[PDB]
Amino acid sequence: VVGGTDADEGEWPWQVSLHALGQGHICGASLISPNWLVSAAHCYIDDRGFRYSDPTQWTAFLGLHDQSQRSAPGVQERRLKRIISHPFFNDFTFDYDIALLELEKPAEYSSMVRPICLPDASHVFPAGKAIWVTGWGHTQYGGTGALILQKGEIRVIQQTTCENLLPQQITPRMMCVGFLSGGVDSCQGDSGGPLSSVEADGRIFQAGVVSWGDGCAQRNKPGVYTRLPLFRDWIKENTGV
Amino acid sequence: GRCTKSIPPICFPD
Ligand SMILES: *SC[C@H](NC(=O)CC[C@H](N)C(=O)O)C(=O)NCC(=O)O
Repeated sequence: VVGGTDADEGEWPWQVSLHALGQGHICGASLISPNWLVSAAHCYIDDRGFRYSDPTQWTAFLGLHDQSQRSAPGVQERRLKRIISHPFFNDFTFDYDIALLELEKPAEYSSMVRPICLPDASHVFPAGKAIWVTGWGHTQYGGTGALILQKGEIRVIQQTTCENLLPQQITPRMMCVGFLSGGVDSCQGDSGGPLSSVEADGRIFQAGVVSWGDGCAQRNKPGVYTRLPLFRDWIKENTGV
Repeated sequence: GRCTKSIPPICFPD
């Protein structure tokens, strides 16, 4: 996260850190139930150097705050049992960039570990609505990830604006969130993490999944995210959640 | 200039 600040401990108990063998944190995810996480499909595409699609290569850290202190009280380690990438995911356009991660051992709900609400398939996060993006990604483009979990407030962007800012690159599955001036944005390492929307009752609902962008925090280049309501039914039929 | 926000990122010339 660029232009954010250190989050309070336990402020985002649904934020998950995904590590692959010998790479530490490389993607994020959101806890939606004791057995399931939501993440981005692109995180699990095989590269000719590492089998990212192999679930056994992954470790999920829940209730984590500091990447340099992963054995802290409250932190839970869980193995992955299965990875379900959306059937229509396109590894070139990044369309349908969403995945479901099944844990092997159920997560244990605590003060630091807690699921995020999922919005209904008909709900709409309006343009101009303030949203929170969180993660251990870079705090500047070309930088390093953050040891302490970072949080930043961003704005949902009009779809037509999004389409004009990133010509020929946006589909209905995607949503621009951030600021036209840049300054605050998600960055490398934030992928798969949830957008958090504080709703009318004060409860936080997931508004999207960190996906891609033309750089980080550049002017007129807001971060691009996978929409959540569109996949509410897909999530239910695959997880029961 | 499109890059996923992962590590390592998946990038394209555009
Ligand atoms: S909606 C998912 C989260 N639910 C709970 O924590 C429910 C726990 C008990 N059922 C309860 O306290 O009623 C949630 O609230 N997520 C968003 C949030 O801000 O907590």
